[PDB]
Amino acid sequence: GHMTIPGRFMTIDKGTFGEYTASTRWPIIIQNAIDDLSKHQETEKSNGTKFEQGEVIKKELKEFRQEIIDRVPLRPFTEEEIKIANVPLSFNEYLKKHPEVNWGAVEWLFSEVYLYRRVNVLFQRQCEWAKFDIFNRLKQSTFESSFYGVVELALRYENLLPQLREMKQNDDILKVLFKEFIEISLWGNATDLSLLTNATLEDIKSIQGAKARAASESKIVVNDTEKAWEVLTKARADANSREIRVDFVLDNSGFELYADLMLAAFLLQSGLATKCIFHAKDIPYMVSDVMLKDFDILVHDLRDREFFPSGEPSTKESRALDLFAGEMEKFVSSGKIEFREDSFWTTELDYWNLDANETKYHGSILHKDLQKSNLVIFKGDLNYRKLTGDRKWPRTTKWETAIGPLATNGITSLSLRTCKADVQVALPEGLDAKLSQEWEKENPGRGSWWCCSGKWAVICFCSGI
Ligand SMILES: [Mg+2]
Repeated sequence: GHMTIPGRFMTIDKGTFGEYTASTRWPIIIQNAIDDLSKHQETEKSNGTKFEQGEVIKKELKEFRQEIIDRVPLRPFTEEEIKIANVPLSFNEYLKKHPEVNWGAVEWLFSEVYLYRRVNVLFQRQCEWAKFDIFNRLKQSTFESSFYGVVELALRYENLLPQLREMKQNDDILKVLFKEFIEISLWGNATDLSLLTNATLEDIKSIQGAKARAASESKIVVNDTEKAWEVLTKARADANSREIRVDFVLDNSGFELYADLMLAAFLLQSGLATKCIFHAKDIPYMVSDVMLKDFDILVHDLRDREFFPSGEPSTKESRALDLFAGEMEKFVSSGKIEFREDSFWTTELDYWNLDANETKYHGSILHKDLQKSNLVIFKGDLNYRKLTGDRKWPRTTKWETAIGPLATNGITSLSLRTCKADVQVALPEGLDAKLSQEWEKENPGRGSWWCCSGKWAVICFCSGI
């Protein structure tokens, strides 16, 4: 909040995608939760404590949706709620500093995080529902529909595995693979089959492979992939220190999580990493965002021949899915892959609080540990919003400026972000004008929303020094 620090995007900022999100998408998400709760009830006993508790949650969700529609003031969490649902104290502190804010004129970042907190308090109050994930039906459904791409990537892992081992025993072929797995991780479900369909080293190196990468990369308007490459290849070559730690601050479950696992597996098998740590959400959050249990659901899905019908176990497809699931379990057992959750990730705090200054809500604890990482990969749009504080930076703002203390407090970071929100920085001169003018043609009055569409992406690096 300094003189030259821009304000955060607000639900009241006229013509922004945040304004549209709050007035239009949020009541849909809550209504979807009511409907999914109804769908779940179909599959169980129609009376008793669990049933009644769920009817009450549905009523409360209905009223909550209407509160957002009526643009009422955001109420604090009661002491009872804080204790039963383990609500961080940060929310009530925020509301004291922002008295009487209402859904119609409130910071987009805080209110969105608050939304999922209010939803979770309803579930945590109800003992038969305290661990239920109201977004899980959707998470599973979306992943189920990714069958084709899932099998293609599993086949690729299995194919590459001997060559990755030889690489580890020693390449610009390794560089091509690095770009592929980074970009597949970046695009998540949106990954075009053109990238995935090349499942052998030969196909990846081929003209077809090159064209697929060039198509992906033409949409990545800031691309610091080479800087991260630099970091991991130098650490691998460094014979003084052996540990190479890579962290993943995660976004969505399912295919995006699968691709992050695939990137981790690739780094581990090639020697570009020796330990990968995954950071997940501790409550159902932003609809699809990974929780610890979503990893185990993914591994179970991979082996589930009703879920992913890869045919008899003997098929190549079934063998490849089973191999990857087994590799995951193996890496978790040996500690090459480790999953963690933390309440910090589901507070309203932006990542300028990933700093020694943040002594109340774990920011300083996480920061001290992340300093030890060779590379912290932040996935997705929400993490990017928290890196940049979700502020109205000019769209050419230097990346180091937008991330505040993260430019200088010893965390080496890489943001992989599909652009799905108004905030956008580090663009070349003139690019925002160019993309806006093209976008404006089919989206009148909304030219600036090119970076809200998910069609463009950025890959942004900072050494933290
Ligand atoms: Mg997400």
